[PDB]
Amino acid sequence: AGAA
Amino acid sequence: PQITLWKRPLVTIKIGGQLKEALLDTGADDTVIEEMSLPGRWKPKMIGGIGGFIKVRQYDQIIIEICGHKAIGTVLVGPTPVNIIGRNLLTQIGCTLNF
Amino acid sequence: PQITLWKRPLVTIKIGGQLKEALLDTGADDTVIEEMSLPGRWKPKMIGGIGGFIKVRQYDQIIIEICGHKAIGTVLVGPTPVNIIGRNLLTQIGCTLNF
Repeated sequence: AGAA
Repeated sequence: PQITLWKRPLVTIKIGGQLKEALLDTGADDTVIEEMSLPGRWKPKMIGGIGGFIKVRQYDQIIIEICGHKAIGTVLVGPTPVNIIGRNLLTQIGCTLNF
Repeated sequence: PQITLWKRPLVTIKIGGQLKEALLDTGADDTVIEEMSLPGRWKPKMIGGIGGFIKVRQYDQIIIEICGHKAIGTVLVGPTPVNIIGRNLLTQIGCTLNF
């Protein structure tokens, strides 16, 4: 989702 | 393919001669894959906090295949709870959002 | 439109009469928008973290326009640093991943  | 978003966009990816399920994540800049053996050199990064939590190997130049589309790029390889394909590899397979 | 992923998929949304930038996030289940006024009743909810991290307000049936495409659904309103359009809304605008 954000994840990076 | 064309993938709807009713469900999590989980696809089969091939990496290290193995098939893994992974989330096509337009919200991720980068790519994190479950711990597995990949050949050769990698560098330690930590990820999971604002700063970092989980020990992952940064492997550059990893070939991944997604539904017949080969991509090469940087993959973070460790105990992530979910395999996540982020934009760094999504762009390599020509993946776009469409509406 | 067709959004390529060389950059983050930030688009203009219209919600509560207001124009905002929001991330089209296939890794997100739901949609969280920064602190703002909406006309509904809402329900308190906790999101993020391991069982809830931030208090948000769940507004059902919210009309939002994402690049000129109207959709209605549940929007969570809270202290998010990034407006996130999740799959609950991406599906409403008929958004697919394609490669």
